[PDB]
Amino acid sequence: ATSDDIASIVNKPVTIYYSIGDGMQFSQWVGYQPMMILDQLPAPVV
Amino acid sequence: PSYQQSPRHFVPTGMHSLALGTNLVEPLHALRLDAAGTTQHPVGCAPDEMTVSSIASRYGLIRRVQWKKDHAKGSLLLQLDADPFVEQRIENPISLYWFAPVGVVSSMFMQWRGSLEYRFDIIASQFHTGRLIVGYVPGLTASLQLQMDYMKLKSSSYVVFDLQESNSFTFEVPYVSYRPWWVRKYGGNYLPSTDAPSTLFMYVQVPLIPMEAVSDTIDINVYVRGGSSFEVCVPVQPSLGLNWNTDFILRNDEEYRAKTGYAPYYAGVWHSFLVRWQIAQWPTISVPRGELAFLRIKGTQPWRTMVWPSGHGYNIGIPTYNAERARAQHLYGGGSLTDEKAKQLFVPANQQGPGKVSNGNPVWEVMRAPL
Amino acid sequence: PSYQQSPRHFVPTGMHSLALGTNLVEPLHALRLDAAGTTQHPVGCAPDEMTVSSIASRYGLIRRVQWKKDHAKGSLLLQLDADPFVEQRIENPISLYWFAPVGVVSSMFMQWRGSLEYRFDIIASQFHTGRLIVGYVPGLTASLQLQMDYMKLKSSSYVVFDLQESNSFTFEVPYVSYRPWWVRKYGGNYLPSTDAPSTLFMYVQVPLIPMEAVSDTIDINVYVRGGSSFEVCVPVQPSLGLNWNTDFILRNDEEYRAKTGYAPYYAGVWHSFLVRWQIAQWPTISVPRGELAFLRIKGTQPWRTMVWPSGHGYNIGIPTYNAERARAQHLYGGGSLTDEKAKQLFVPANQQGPGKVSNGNPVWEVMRAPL
Amino acid sequence: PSYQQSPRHFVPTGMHSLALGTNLVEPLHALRLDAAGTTQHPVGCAPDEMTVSSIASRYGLIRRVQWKKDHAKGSLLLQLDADPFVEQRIENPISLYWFAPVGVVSSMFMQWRGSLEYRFDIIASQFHTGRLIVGYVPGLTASLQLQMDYMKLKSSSYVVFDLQESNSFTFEVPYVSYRPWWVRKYGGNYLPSTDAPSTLFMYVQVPLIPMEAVSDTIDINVYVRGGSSFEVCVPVQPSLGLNWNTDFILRNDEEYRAKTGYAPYYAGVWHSFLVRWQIAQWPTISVPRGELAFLRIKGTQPWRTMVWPSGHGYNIGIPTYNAERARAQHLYGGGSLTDEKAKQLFVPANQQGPGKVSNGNPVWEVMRAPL
Amino acid sequence: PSYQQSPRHFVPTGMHSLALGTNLVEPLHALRLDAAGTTQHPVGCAPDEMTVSSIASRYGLIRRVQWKKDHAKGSLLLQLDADPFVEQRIENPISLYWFAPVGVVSSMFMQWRGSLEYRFDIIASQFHTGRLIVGYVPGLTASLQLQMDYMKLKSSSYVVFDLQESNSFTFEVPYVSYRPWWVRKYGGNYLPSTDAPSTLFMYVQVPLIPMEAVSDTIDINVYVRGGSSFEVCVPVQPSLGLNWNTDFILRNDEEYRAKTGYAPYYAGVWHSFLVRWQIAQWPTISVPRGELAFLRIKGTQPWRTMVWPSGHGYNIGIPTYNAERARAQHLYGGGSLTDEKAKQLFVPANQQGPGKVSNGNPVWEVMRAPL
Amino acid sequence: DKDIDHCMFTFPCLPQGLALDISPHEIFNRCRDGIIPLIASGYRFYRGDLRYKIVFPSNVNSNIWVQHRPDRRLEGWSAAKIVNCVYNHGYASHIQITRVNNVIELEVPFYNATCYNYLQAFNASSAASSYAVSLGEISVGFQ
Repeated sequence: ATSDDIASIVNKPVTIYYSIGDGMQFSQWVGYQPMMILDQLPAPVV
Repeated sequence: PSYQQSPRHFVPTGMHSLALGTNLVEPLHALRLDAAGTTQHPVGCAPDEMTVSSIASRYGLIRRVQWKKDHAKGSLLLQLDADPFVEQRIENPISLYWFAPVGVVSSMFMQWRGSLEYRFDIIASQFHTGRLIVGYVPGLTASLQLQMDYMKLKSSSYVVFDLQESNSFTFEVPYVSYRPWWVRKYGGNYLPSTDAPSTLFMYVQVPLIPMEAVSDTIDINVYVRGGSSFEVCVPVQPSLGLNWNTDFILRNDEEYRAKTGYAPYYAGVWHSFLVRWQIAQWPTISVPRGELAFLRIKGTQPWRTMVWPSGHGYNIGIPTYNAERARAQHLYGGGSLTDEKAKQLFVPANQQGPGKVSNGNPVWEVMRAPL
Repeated sequence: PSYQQSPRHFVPTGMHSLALGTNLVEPLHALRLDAAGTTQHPVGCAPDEMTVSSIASRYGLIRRVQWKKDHAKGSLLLQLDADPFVEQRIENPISLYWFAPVGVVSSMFMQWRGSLEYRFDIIASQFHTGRLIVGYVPGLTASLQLQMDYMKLKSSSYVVFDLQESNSFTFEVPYVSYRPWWVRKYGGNYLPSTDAPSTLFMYVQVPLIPMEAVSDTIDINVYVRGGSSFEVCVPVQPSLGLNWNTDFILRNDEEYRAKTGYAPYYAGVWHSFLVRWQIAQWPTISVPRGELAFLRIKGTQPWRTMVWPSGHGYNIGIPTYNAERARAQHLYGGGSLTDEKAKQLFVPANQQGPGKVSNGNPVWEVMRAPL
Repeated sequence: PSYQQSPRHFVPTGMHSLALGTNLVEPLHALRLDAAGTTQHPVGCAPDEMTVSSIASRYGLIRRVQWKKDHAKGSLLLQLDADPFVEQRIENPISLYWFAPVGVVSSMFMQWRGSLEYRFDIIASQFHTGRLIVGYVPGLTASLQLQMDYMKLKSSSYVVFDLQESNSFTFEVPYVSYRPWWVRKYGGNYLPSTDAPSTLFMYVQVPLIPMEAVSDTIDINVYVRGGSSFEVCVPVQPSLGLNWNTDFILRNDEEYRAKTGYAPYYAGVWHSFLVRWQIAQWPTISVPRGELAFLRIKGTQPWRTMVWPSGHGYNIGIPTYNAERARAQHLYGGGSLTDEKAKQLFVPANQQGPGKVSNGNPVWEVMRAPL
Repeated sequence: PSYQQSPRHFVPTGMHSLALGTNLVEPLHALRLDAAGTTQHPVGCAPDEMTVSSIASRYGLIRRVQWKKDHAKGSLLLQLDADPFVEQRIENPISLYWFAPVGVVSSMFMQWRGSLEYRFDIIASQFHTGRLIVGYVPGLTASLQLQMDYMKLKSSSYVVFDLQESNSFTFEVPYVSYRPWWVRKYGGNYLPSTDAPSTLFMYVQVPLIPMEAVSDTIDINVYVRGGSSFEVCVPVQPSLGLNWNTDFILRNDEEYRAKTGYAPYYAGVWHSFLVRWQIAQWPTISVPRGELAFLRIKGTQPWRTMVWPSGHGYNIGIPTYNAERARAQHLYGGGSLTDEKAKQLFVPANQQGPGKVSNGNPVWEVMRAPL
Repeated sequence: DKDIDHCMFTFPCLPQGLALDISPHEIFNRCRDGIIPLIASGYRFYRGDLRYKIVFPSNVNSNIWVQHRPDRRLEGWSAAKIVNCVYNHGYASHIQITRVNNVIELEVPFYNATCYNYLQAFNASSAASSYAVSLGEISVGFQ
C-alpha cells in the first residue's frame, strides 16, 4: 500500500492464528508449571 | 476442441476449517522448497514421547498431610474432592496453584470419566504402626460437606490400611456418578458452570502409636494419577493458564481512555474544524444538568489539558495552553464551537509543531466542576 | 496430512449457457425435496404427444376458393406462394391471420426445406364434372407475378385433375430452389430480410359443366401440410405472435414523458435546491432562440403545471401553483434559479404535503410560447 | 450425508489463454442449440484446401526483367535479395507492393529457413540463343552490394544456363547462413530489426544473338516459390497489411483536439462552475510568459469560439458569443474565473439550448496573441 | 438432464506458491503457440552442465602466501577460517572480494556441512626443500585467535608436508562441530547472526633452505574446494551481490525529499486551495518553538523556492516568486493561509504555465531562520 | 493522456536479472541482486523458459493486456530496465482482469533463433547479438 491509502487502514485489527499440522512431535516430558484458575479473576465492577 | 459441456456450479468459502484435526487433507502454501517434503527425525532425533493417557499415567504430588501422634481415632486428614481438579495453593493479587498432570489435562477438556488412582505414600519407619481409612462417598453436596466422620464413612466404600513394614498404597478412586461423563469443575471465566461428583475422605482409624526412639509426627504425601479407565472427550476453552505472564489488567470504568482505534493521537489540523488519529474520538462525559467538565492528564508543548461533540457524530478533545482556557464554562453554558469566544479560547494552528504522538492511550483525569 | 500440491487455475463465469438445450448436464437449485426426484407420469398421465414433423403432418385449412360455373377455361383461382407461410386474412389497427401449423412451426425457425403437400378438397357431387391444373413454377419474382396463365404454366411441372366420382387430391409441392434451405419470408420486425422460392398456380382447365339439378357454384378448400421431406433448422426469433394480447403501443416523440427510471415522481424537497423519484429527470424541450416553454398535464394540491437545467447535468421540473407562476419568462429571458424573482415564483416547501406520487409516467403537454 | 472433508484451494483467473491454438480443450458458451454440435461439410462442401507448405509451394510472379540484344557480356539483370521478401513496387502517399505467397506467409512469421526455388521463365523462340549465370553469394552487406560482377560471382555457387530449345529453369536458392533461422527483414513498424542473408545475381554470360527475323528484346519473368525444405517458426506481428483500407492518419501535434474520452462534448451547465462530455478536458496550450491564447474552430448557436485551468485538475473551454469575448486578456493578465469581469464575459446558462453535440473531436485553431 | 447434486465448497486464493520448486504441477498462461510445447535442445544444443556439488568440486584460487627464506621455524603463514567463506580482498567506498565457488554457493544457503579440501600448491623447484604443518583446530573463538603457534597446534589434527620433488598437496579440512550444520557466517544485512566453526593454520615447521642458484622467496597458492561430503540445505537470502552495479545509496535524513508517491510534482491549481502530483505531500520540518522555515532547492519560471499544514492531514509546499515572499514570518508568526497577508504573498494561478514537472524527487534545502 | 492502446510500461525479459535500479528502493538499496543473477553469474549462457507472475496494486480496476515480443532486441546493458513509455495484434497476448484477480501469471517461452543466449551482462558488441539476450520483450498496458 502507498502512503495515502494505508492511512485508512490505521487501527484495523490483523489477526494471526496457529496450529501444528502433523509434523510436530514433542520431546521429553516436563511437569506443568503453577497454574492460575480463571474464574478467580476479578469482574469489571460497574 | 471446443469444450461446450456445461460446467460446475459451486459455493465459495474463504477459509478451511479450524476445529478439524484428523483424517482430512489440508491444503496450504508451504514455504518449504519441496512439495513432497516433510520434517523428519533421524536416528537419535526420533522423539520418545503424545497421548492423553500418557499424561494421565503420571503421578503428581498434590497434598502434604501432617499426621501427628495425638490425632484422635476420628480426626479428619483431608476432605478433598474426587475430581482430578485437586486444590493445592501456593502462598500476587492472583494466586497460583499446583495441579496433577491429570488435573491439567482434564482442564483442557470439557468432560472426564473413569477411575482416579490416588497414591498415599505414608513416610514412616517400620517401628511406627498406624491405621487409616481411605473412604469414598458418591455424591455429597456442599451442605453435606459437614456431618462427616469415619463412622458415617464406613457405610460407603472404604479401604482400611495398616501402616507397617510396607508404607505405601495406591487407592483407586471409583467413578460413581449418574452421568456418563462429568462437566469440568471450573470452566471458563464464567461464574455458573459445578462441584465434585464424589468425595474422598481419609480418617485415622487407629492413631499412631510410635516407639519412644522415633518421632511423634509423620508426613503423608498424596499423589494423584488418572486411573486406567480414565478418558476425556470434548475439547473446550481451558480453565488454567500459565504463570509465564501473571500480569492482569482490570477494566474499571471511572478512569479515562481514548476510544478503541483512536489512540495514539497527535495534535494537528482539520479542514472541517487544533484538534487526529480521521479525528480521534473521546468518551462522552456523564455530566448532569448544571455542571461542566475539563480534563488534565495523569506539539510545540506537551498538551496536558484537553471534550465536546464535534457535530459529525463523535466527540472531540481540543488542546489548550492551560487548564484556564480549557475551564467548558462557555460550551456547557450554552455556547458553541463557532463562537468568537470559543475561537479565541482555542489554540491556533501554528502550535501543531513536529507533532509527536501520545504514548498509547494515556489516561486523562476527569475534572468535574460546578456551573 | 498437509496438501501442498499446487491447485487448479480456472476461469469464473456468472451464468450457465442459454441456447444449449441438449446432451448437457445442467446444475440448478431445485425446490423439490428430493435430489433424485423427477416429475412423473402415471398410467393415465403418460401424455400422448412433441416433434416438428408431428406438427408438420397436420393439415390446416388455409384457403376458401370459390369456383363458379361461368369461370372461363383460363381463369385464375389462386396464385398463392409455395412457402408454408400462407396468407389468410381475418377481417383492430393490427390484423390477425390464420396459418397452417407447418406455417407457424416454420415461423419459429430461420430456414425450411422439403416438400409441401397442399390438399385440394373439391366439394362437389358426382354430377359435377370439372378439370383444373395445379401447376408449380420455380422462381417467379414479383414482376413475374403477372404474365401468368395456364398455357405458360404447362411448361413447368403441373397436374391436371378431373373433378368426378372422387373429389379430393393432395398435390405434393416440390422443393425446387438453388439453396439447400430457404430463409423465412417475414423475419423479425425488420423491413429487409425475401419472397417465396416458387409459386403454385391453379387454373380451371375445363370449366364446370354442372347438371341443371345442382348448383352453379362450388367451394374448393385448400389445406396445407408439410411434406414428408420437410425439415427446419435454425431457431431464431419467431415472426408470429399470439392474439391473447393484441394491444400495441406506438412510440411517437411529440408527446411528453418523464425519462426512464425517473417516473413515478413526487413533490418533495432537496437540500441542493419544491422539486423526486434522486431528482427526477425531464426531457430537454427543443426550444429555438427567442421562445419559452411551460407544461400543463394531459401534494397539498394536484400539480398540473410544471423544465429547466438543474446544473447537475439533468433537467428538473419545478411545481407551480398555476400556469401563471410557471409562465419561463424569467429563465428563458436570461434569469437563473438563484434569482429572487425566481425564488418568489417557486412553491415553498410546506406544500409538500403527504406527497402521493403520480400515476406512472403521466404525459404532460408541451406549451410553447413566444418571448 | 454431511461432507466434512476439506475442500480445494485454487487460484482464479479471468480469461482462458490466447496464444494457445493446439491440443487444448477450450470451454466456451456456444450459441449453437446442441452441445455435441459441430459445423459440418457435406459431400460437395468438403473443402479442397491449409498449411504453410501449401502456400510456400505456389509460384508468385515477382520480377519482369528486360533482356535486350545489346546487353553486354557482364551486364547485371537483378541483384535482388535471397529472402522470400522480394521487392516489387506498384506505381497514394503510401505505396503498395506485390509479394510472393511465400513472401507474405514469411511475413506472418518471425523466422524462416530453407531453400528458395526461384523460377526463371525466359520467354523466347527456339531461334534465340542465350546464356546467363544465376549466381548466389552468401553474405553480402550493403557496402558489398557494389563491387559485383560475374567474374567475382563465379567464385561462389553459380548456374550457367543456355537459352535454347528449352526456355525455362527453376534454380533452387540455397539456405546458407550462420544461424539456424533468419529474422524477418521488415518487422513491425520499428526502425531497428536486418537485410538479406545472401544475394542472388543474374548476369548475362553470353549476350543474346538473335536471328534477323525475330526481336532484339526478350522478357525474362522471375517467379519465387519456397523450396522443399522451407519452414517458418515463430508467429509474430505481421509486417504486411491489406489494401482494402489504404487510409492512414498522421499524428502530428501542432493541430488541436479534445483529450481522449472527452469528445464529443456539448454546451451545458455545471453546478461547481456554460461549459460537458463530467466536464470535458482540453490540452494545456504551451504559452510562454507574456502572451495569451484563444481558439477558433477549423446550443442556441454554433460555438466557433472557445482554455483555462478549472481548478479541479484539468482544463476547461468556456464558450463565447464571439472571438471578442474570448479574446484571455483578463485571465492571462492575472485575473480569475470568479472575477466579475470574467463572469460578464461568460455566456449565461440560457444559451444551452437543445444542446446538439459536436461531430467527434473537431480540430480547433490555436490563435496565440501578444499580451 | 438436471444436475441437482450439491456442488463443491472450496477456498479461493489469489496466487500459486513461490518457494515450491519441485514435483508439483504448475499451471500458467503460456505465450507459446502449442500446449504440449517445451523448449528443446538439438544435437549440439544439449548443454554440458547444474548441481551444488558440481560447483563445490571446483577449485577457486583464494590466497597468495609469500614464503620467504628467512621465515623462522614457527612463523605463521595464514590463520584463515575453516569455512567456505574465505576472505580475499581486492584493493570504491564499498569493497569487492573474490570467493571460492564453494564460498558463493555456500553464501546462497543458510547452512553447510562437510569437508573442505584446500589445495596447497607450493610453487618451487626440486632444489628447494621445505616443511610445513597444515594444522586444524576445532573451535577457536576470537579471543583464542591469538596464543597460536605450531607447538600448540600439533596437539590437534595436523599434517606435516615436505616440499620436495613433488610440490602440491590437497589437505582435506575436516568438519568437526557440535552442530549437524553450520550457520552462514555473514547472513543478510543484519549485524547479529557467527564466526567459523574451526580454524586452519599453516606454520613453517622447517624453514626453506634453498640452493644458492635459486630464489630466497617462494609463492604458495591456496585453493579452496568443497569436500566430497560437502552439502548445503536451507535456501535463504544470499549474502553476496554482484559487481555489475556497485552503486549504493545512503539514506541519511538531514537532506530533504518529497514523500513517497508524491514526486514528481508540478505547479498547478486546486479548488480547495498555486500548489500537485492529489496535492503532493511534504515532510514536516522539525521546527522548535520560536523559529521559521523556508526552502531553497539544491511553470512560467523555475520554482526554486517553496511548507505548511494544508488542513487535510498533510503538508503542502506553496511556490513563491523568490525567497523573499517565501521568507514563513506570517505563518510561523501565528497567521493562517486564509489571511489577506498570506494571499498576497501567494503566487496567482496564471503562473501555472505549461507546467513541466520536476525531475524525480529534487532535494530541497531546509533553511531554518529565527523568528 | 494515454490512449487505451498505450502500453504503460515495457521491459525486456531475461533471467539475468535487470539493470539494477536502486528515495531509493530499500530492497535494491539494501538486499543486493537476490539469488538468480547470483547463480546466473556462474554461467556464460542459458536456454529455456521463464515464469513471471506480475502482481498489480489494489486500487486499479481496469483490464490489463500483456505482450511477448520476440522481435525486440536488447541494445546495451543500459536501457535494459523497466521503461515507462501500442497494443499489437500478432504478438502473443493475454489479458488479466483486475476485478477477478489482480495477478497475472505467465510462461514466456524461448523464441530465439539461437543455440543458447548470453547470460552475463551484455555490452552489445555484435549488432546481431542483441537479438540473442532477452527472450523478447514483455509489455504491460492498461485499458
